[PDB]
Amino acid sequence: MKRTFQPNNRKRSKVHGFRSRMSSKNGRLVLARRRRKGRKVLSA
Amino acid sequence: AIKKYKPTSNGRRGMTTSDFAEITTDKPEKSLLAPLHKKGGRNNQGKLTVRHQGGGHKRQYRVIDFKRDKDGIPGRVATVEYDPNRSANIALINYADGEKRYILAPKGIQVGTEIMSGPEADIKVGNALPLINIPVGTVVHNIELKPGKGGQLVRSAGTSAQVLGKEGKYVLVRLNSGEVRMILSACRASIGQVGNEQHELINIGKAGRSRWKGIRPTVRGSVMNPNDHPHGGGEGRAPIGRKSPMSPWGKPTLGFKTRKKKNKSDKFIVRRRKN
RNA sequence: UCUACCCAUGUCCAGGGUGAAGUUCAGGUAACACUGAAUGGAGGCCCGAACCCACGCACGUUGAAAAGUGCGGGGAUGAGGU
RNA sequence: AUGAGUAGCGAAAGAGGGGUGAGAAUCCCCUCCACCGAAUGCCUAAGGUUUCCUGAGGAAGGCUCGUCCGCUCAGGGUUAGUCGGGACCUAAGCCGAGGCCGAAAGGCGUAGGCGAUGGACAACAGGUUGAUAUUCCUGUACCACCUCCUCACCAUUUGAGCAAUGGGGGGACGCAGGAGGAUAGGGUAAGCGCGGUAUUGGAUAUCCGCGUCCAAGCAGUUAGGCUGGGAAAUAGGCAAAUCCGUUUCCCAUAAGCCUGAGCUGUGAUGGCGAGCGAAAUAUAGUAGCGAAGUUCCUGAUUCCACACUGCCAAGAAAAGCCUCUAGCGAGGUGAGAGGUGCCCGUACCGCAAACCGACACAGGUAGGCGAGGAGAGAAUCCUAAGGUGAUCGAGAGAACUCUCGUUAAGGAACUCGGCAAAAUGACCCCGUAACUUCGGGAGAAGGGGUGCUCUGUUAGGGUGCAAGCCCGAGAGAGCCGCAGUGAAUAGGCCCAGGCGACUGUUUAGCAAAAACACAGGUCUCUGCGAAGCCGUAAGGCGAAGUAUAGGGGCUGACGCCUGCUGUCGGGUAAGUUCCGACCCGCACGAAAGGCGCAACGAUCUGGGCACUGUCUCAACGAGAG
Repeated sequence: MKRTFQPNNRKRSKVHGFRSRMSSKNGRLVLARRRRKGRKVLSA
Repeated sequence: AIKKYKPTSNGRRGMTTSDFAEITTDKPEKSLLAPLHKKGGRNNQGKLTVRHQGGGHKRQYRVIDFKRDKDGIPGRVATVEYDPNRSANIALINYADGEKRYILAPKGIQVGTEIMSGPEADIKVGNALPLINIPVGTVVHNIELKPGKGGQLVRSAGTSAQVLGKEGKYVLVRLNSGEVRMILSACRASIGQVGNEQHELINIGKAGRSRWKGIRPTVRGSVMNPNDHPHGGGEGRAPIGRKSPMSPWGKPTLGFKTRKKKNKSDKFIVRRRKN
């Protein structure tokens, strides 16, 4: 009975990381939106 | 050169195979092998464009010479081997200097025979002669573009063509299919027919063997529902929209021509067989 | 990061079997037949654990569990599992 | 608030004597008893993050209690030239200077890089703390670099060194099968230490325990492979080449070459070892002391080693580490002394109460070891080394529900339907039908014997001077139970018909069937270098394919053929299933019929034998609520 979440640090950083989000313009838009609201944790 | 298996068990029942009674070796030349990976029928975008293609055994590519450029220097046949990426068999020629190349094996070649490519080369068989030979003779491996590109037509097991008349800078030649075309006389070809003519008569036997060669199952377009294929998708009623299945991409495919008009190549064709 | 298909690179499958074949060696027939031996023994073969499925019944159903357990069942060198 | 002091308290064996304490069914110690053992044992991934060690605690959390804890508060604990990763190499894929397309944003791509799940690569034995150890300590080693100051032979094109840019090799590679060799491991006979027994009897063929050892550096070895060497000459390998190919001779026909599991000495006057067991250390047990340490049988799922043989599906990638050629351009070999020869991880749990499931949840989680008896076996039952007592209890033995054990006489009379349960099942011997596509059907169907003693260390073999093991057949005799595979694990068979070969979907979680798809084959139609397909294009797939690729309909396979509602009978004491005749039609240049052989078919429909608590019709007993 496999559940849907299986942890892995490499995949997490490669998909949702900061250095990944800073590649397209849409990722930079996401970062700007997070900064405007005031979140403590930007990206992952 | 065909071996029939005993009906020991279902699956092996009816399976016919070759005897490979022409291959005199079992190892390739480590200097003419090159890597080759599978593709699954996927584009540079990563999407499926060609269906029923994926899987199989691994394979290494052997570099073949379809240009027969070495002219004058003689060479001798050394071995006839097996190539997994083609229908015919290949031959290793040891040139006088010591170059070593692979050539499409002509029908009836044997170790020892000394080959010769060039405008002054003799007829015999395997000899690559430019388009200046007799107005008859089984010819194979022909270059459409002026010499330099390499043979493109008549290159598979059992295939054979014939030279007819010569029209100024062109040569009338009948193609395997049955069509006749004018080929720039500047081009070159070889002499003889491609071998292993028993390739057209082998029963695969079981689904497994087909999968080993890289072919995936095919689902009838009729059974798939109308979203995926034009017409189909029934459970308990008489055929739903069926009896006119059409191609899966919404285009006619029965007695429908495809040769594009304004071909700009309708000046060199003369007869019409399979267009 | 679940699941569908594809690409590159690794790994797993206790034991047993009437016994298939091609093939070869001898007797044997002009040779096919027919005897022995080897061939072991290839095969989407057979019985069967690990492993993978999910066919029947019963229980559970404000459950131990938002899809399970118990007892039987199918595949098990391959169009295999991971 | 009500329901209500009601339902539940989440698989499992404990009992007593001490202890401590304000307080003990639940915490510590002891002794008996019980459970797992191809794991509930050990080592170690991913993931977790301090959960690890010691001293205090009794607010909250532990489905009860608690003096206890993976909980709370304070202190501590992780040591590398050799282990894993980086100052090494590349795969799929990704990024991409110039560049090509595109209203913009952007898409693609060359040179060049990044990227292990793979390739290269120098260390082993023993000891120690409350918490780390190929890292600390003690012994013996190896690898790359330098000459601080050295030392001995040996210095300039009188060539030392030199690689690519060349070439070899790797990296070199698939699947299956069966010999051989050798070890890891498992059990005897000498030997060494203990004991001579209060229940009848044992000084004895009596009982208990023990019986070794590294890497290196020495020597010599099974086996394996070569394609055999030697001399000349070169239209090839961007220049070069003595290197590699190629050719011509000469001799072979045994030399030579290169790889090796393992064994014998030396590492070792070393260190391990049954058991003796100091003080008091804090009375532990350590300090400390320490005997013999051999021969014989049986051995791989490990190593030689993808080494050998066969097969077609043709098999591995790739590059570097390595040798060797020349283009380039002076010191090399062996000792002594060094650099200390950098960075990151190192605690603890990893079949689980520390990970994923909202929980201290009967679920899920790559890999390496994985003993004995009986046994073909990693099956089954009982046990080694080792681990555990699984966190609510007392007592009564009502109805009822669930999980189990028996049952008089009948057996399918039950029911939509033998659903469910019962019966068979292990070896060895004899025998084995119609029908076939000749392989099958076939463990068809059906009958017989197994325990224990003596001839008997049987004949023989292997095993090996022998001894010690087996496969030990095969016999004879003779004893005794109701019972001989005495427990646990292991096919119920037999007749007639439709539909479809092994496989996949199931409709992950109401359908796994004739459902349904697939499939080897058949047929038709388009493509001569392409047709198709994806994109606005650029760019690709087809394909480093050349009558091979698309698309359609068919489809076991293989055949033949060939296109390509009666009513009656016959079954049951009382009949759908099948008949042979009635057909009513035929539709069918394909399309039908007639073709079950096999299926390993969890398929649908009829009928027999055995067996039974399914029932006539219920009765006791065991455990949980």
